[PDB]
Amino acid sequence: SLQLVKKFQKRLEDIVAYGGTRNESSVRAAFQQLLSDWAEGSGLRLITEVTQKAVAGNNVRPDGTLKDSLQQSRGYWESKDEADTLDDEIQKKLAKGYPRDNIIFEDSRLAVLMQNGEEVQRVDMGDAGALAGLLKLFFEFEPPQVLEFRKAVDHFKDEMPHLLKILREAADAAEQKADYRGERDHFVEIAKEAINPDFSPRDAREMLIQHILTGDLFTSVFDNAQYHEDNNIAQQLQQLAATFYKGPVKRDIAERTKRYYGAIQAAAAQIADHHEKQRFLKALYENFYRAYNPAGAERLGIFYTPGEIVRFMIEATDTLLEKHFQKELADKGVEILDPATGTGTFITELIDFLPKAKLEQKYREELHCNELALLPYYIANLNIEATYAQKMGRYEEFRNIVLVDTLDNTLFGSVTAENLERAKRQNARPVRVIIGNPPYRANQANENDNNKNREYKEIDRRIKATYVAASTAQKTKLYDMYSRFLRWATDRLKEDGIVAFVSNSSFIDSRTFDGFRKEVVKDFDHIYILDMKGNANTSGERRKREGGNVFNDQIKVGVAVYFLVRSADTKIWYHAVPDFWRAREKLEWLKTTKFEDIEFDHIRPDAKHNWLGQVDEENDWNEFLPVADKDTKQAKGLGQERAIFKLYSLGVVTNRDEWVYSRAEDELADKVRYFIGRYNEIIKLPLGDLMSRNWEGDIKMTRATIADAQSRKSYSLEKNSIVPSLYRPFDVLKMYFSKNLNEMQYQMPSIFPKGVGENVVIALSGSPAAKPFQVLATDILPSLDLLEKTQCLPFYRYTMNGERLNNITDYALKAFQTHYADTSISREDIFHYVYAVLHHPAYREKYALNLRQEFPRIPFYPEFGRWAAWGRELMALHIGFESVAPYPLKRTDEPPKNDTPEALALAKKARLKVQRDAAKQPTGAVELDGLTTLAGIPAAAWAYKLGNRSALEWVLERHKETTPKDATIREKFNTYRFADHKERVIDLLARVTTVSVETVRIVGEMPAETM
Amino acid sequence: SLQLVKKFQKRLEDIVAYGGTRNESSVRAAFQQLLSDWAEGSGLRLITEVTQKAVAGNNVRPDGTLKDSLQQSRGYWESKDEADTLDDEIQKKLAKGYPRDNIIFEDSRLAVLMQNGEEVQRVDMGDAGALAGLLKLFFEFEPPQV
Amino acid sequence: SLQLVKKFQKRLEDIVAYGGTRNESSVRAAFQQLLSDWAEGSGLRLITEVTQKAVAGNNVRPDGTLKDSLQQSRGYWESKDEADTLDDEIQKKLAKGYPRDNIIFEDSRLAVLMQNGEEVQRVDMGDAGALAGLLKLFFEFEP
DNA sequence: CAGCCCATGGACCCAGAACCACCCACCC
DNA sequence: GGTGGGTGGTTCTGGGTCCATGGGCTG
DNA sequence: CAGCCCATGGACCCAGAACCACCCACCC
DNA sequence: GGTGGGTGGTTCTGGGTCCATGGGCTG
Ligand SMILES: C[S@@+](CC[C@H](N)C(=O)[O-])C[C@H]1O[C@@H](n2cnc3c(N)ncnc32)[C@H](O)[C@@H]1O
Ligand SMILES: [Ca+2]
Ligand SMILES: [Ca+2]
Ligand SMILES: [Ca+2]
Repeated sequence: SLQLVKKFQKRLEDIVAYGGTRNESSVRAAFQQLLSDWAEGSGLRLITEVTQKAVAGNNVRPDGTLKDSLQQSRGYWESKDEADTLDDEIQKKLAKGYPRDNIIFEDSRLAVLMQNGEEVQRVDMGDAGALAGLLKLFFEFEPPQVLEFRKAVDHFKDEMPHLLKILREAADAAEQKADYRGERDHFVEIAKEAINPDFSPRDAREMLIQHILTGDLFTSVFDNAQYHEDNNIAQQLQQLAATFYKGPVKRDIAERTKRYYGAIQAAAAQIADHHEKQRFLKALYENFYRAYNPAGAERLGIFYTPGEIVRFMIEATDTLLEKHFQKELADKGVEILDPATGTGTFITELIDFLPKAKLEQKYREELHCNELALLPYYIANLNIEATYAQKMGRYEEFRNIVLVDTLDNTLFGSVTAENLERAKRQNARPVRVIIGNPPYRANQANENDNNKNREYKEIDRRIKATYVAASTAQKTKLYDMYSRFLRWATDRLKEDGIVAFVSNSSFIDSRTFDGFRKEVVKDFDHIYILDMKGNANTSGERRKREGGNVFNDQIKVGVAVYFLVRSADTKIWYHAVPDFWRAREKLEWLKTTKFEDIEFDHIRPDAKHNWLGQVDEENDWNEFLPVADKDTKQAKGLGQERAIFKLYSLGVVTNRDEWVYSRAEDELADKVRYFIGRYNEIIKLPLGDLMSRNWEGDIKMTRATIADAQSRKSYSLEKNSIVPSLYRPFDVLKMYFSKNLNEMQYQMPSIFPKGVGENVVIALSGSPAAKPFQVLATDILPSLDLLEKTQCLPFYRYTMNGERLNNITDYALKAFQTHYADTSISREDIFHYVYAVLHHPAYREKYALNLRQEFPRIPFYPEFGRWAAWGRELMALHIGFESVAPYPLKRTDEPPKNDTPEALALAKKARLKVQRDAAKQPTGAVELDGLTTLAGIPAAAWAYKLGNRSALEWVLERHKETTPKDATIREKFNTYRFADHKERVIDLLARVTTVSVETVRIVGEMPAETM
Repeated sequence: SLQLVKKFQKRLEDIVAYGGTRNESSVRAAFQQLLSDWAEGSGLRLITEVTQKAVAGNNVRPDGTLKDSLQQSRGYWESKDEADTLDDEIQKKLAKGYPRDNIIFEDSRLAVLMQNGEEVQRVDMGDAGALAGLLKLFFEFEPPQV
Repeated sequence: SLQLVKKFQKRLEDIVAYGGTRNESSVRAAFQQLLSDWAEGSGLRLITEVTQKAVAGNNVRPDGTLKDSLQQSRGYWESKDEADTLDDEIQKKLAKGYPRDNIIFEDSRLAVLMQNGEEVQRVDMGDAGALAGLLKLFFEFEP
């Protein structure tokens, strides 16, 4: 520190005042003591006159050397006399071979650092600032050896499958034994009451692999072999491993795994700081699952939390412990649990935070840990004990970690009687801080994956009685593992506690989490949210604002560090991180910032318990509802009718778009044919195969199929079911509209009967509108992904054995007619007028948050006929995008590069792409393929935007050569070539170009007056 | 004095644990520190290696030279590597032309204080209480005028 | 025969262990040796990266160029990285004007032989007896 | 109660692009 | 002698989807 | 036989001794 | 500005003892 620099300057004058000596033998003693006191802080020590060898060999003698604990030099020092010039003698000493890696050439007047033969800092001495800078840089230089431990970490991160194959082969060939087969069926039984109630023989094989793999690395890379001989869990498992890992077999496997473990153990031996070796502990923790069992990596959500977030989350809880309660982390009674410990970074950084006096009492019985998987548990325990050795002194077994399912520990942890009673003492403790990082998993990829987060009966029961109870959300996503951990944390916490978790930022603002907030403010006295954004399941302008991910761009969900204190009305404090920041900036503001120095802005919850997105009320929002909650649910009793349209619908959902959304008529029939057949094969498959999904995933089986499959309800093709369907904006596709395949129809056969019917619908968007609110009047069967949250308001709702019953309810007609004193306004008139107002830009501009949360209340604007006629031109030119006469574009062809058929075929590939300028501006040119370029698109045609993508861009993206995400369709049914849809794409573009310009014209005639 | 001597010990093991050498040049950093720190509070200062003259010679060079605020030498220290037998390194030293007015002859685990013409008491450096008593006298020795 | 074929595999396995790199730059050395030896043993050679010129006038560079005594070309070898669908990189190479007479488009896992313009054979390069078959055919394809 | 509607937000990854090193043909 | 061009490797950086699955309700 | 006599080669240290490295006090 | 003494590491290298302990006499 600069304090030490000042002390050295006081010793420099003392030597030339008491001794009055100007000899090198006496003017250097000051710097000797200075480096010595700085070094003892870093972890090295300065040893004088170490005779070293030079490049020539001549024994040289740098006056000092920064020796390590493995006696390796991290640097050197050559003090010369105050008088002699340094730059000349630097170049004369260096000639004899003096070191150049990290030498501080000093002369009791000027200190220079030549690092890598390179002068970096020539700080003239006698400095109250940059001299401290110099010594910091010197004592923090990276040894050439640490950058190789980094290189070897990455290689192992990529030759892990090859190494794991060896261990996999071993465990299969051990199943030939009757000692393995007998003991691996008793492991399963003891582990069908402790960690996994569905412990499979293949889960026991996974544990065996992890135990052995980490055993070889713990004894070499980390030198701690005694860990496995002491850890209760290891012993219960060697009982199962030394059944096959013995004598010859043991030697064979070990010598076959050497061409992978070798290098890591030849660079991990030349570094001697555990904090650097922790980078491999993390790497192994994650990579193993991604190279072996990604199914586990999903539900467990194995991930590492960057140190910056952890350290912030520790200092912030310490600076809140005296604020609302009255204590300090290093007090007595601050029992800090941490469910979900993973690599242990939440208790290793706590050890480093705690002072080196009370640490003993805290390490012994106040720091607690909880884990479910084996690899994380082992890594965490070893890490904590090694951090204790680096901080306090003599290794002392951490005896507070456990292997229990936290959400189920409410005979848990019975794998070892030790961990059982360890989790019993944990349960009995009065815990006060609950810090940690929960899994944010919620739902599986596709239902052919077969991976649901274990239903925690006890824990989800209180969620149902608390978070879910208040939330009236039609869909319920409050059963997320993050919210389950929150429930467990609030119930462990007795009184005066600080739950600090980092999780998905959906809790702050989601229709689903509207009631979570309501209940959470009752169980707490102060809430301190810190939105770190970084959401990536969004597109367009939104993905820009969110920016980089505070989890090293490894996840796509939003992240928010929240601290809910309970001093036992609340005060919701909030600080959104500046938008458009990248990840490395976000994780720097989280190291260089103190919690008490951020400026939180009091949020006062609204009636709907919405924290963000607070609707403004000064606006004239309340007008004429298009559909109301009770217009769709009216019991067909004319009277409660309270809006314009009555029964509205939603975009068709299928769940098997790989076997339902195609271009050609028979192309779909073929994908569906194989299905209608393989479902019928899965049907003849046993009742057990139907009950526990023991069949094949060649075809997309969603819940409906899995169920009519259990009832053995064979299917059969009805060619009538296939119907033209507008998949995306201006993209007419085909679709098997049947009850067999499509998961939810949403009263679509009541709006568009039997796929083919004649009602004209207006597609709208939903709420909250993630993508900008959009409007598409369509006459073709729609899709849920056509517009953002597609919700279709129809015009002539049909009935069963019935007919076009006008939809605009009669109440709406009367109100409109009487208001404009017309008594002649028709249903079409209203329809068209509504479309014009919806399209009106200033309408959705004034009502921004009003529209993204409830149904767009259409205002009664001064003239009716004017807007009715506006929305008439709009309607027609958007219901007939394939008749609108084209706009004259220009095809400028060219020849292929060479004459090889290979080049010609590669020049027929859909390189469909917009041609943006050096300033991201479309030039009005679309490169169709490598032989044709269409140009002349007007710039006003790029303006019309249905979502986050212009109408023209939609057509290109919906005709690009994409590879199906299914394998059975990437091999037998991928037949779409840009060659098939060549001139049809050009034809579509020409007509859509005209449509785009026309829309802008009509929408421009509309003013800025907003009723 | 007692806590200070109990830290000279720590930084002795540290020279060998970090460096890995027992050559005199490197193991002398611990005793240097101890002496200088003790002298600071008392008022004096150990200025290391101040070439001191001799009765018979061109010049000699002690490795420690307590020099007071008025540049006057009142005590010295000559280190020793473990290899040499300290006693015979003493006669070798006090023959070339080394001072005897006040000098600490220390090896690494045993130390004598030849003070003003005669040895006082020989103490081992492993014992904190012993080295304390002796260094006190190296620092509480004052000339006759005082 | 099969001995030299097995030797190639051994060499490649040492490259991905003593260096750890599975990049072709280092892996090719193994196949370079195998092709050069079977050749000398059947009256030929494997001169490496000899720039050929295409009909369109592109100076192409195959990784190999089995040439014979009067300095004429008889075959051409081209090895792609073990980290790409081979049947995709074959097209890219041929679309620069790559020779189609007798070319071994080979990735570390599969070896495809083209002659005139048709895939004559594709073998798992791991099976010793199978490669031994394909390699012999390439060295015996006479104009 | 049991099928049948109605939600609603979801722990990354991989193609280009820039660019770099090395050597070869080809202007110089 | 440079230099642009073939071959190959190494970092960045930009940028975004259909569909699972519990509640609420007819019936 | 016990208790005197007669052999007969022995699994290394080390004290200088150069000799150099650094560097301060003295001749240049 | 050299330039040797003077302290310290460093690595060669030349050179050389008293005395155990079985067997054969041996009284
Ligand atoms: C994000 S990781 C832990 C994070 C940790 N701070 C780190 O940096 O590695 C989530 C971990 O929670 C553990 N875990 C413990 N109890 C769990 C439970 N009941 N449900 C899910 N995961 C649990 C899993 O084994 C998994 O390794
Ligand atoms: Ca020096
Ligand atoms: Ca000395
Ligand atoms: Ca190649």
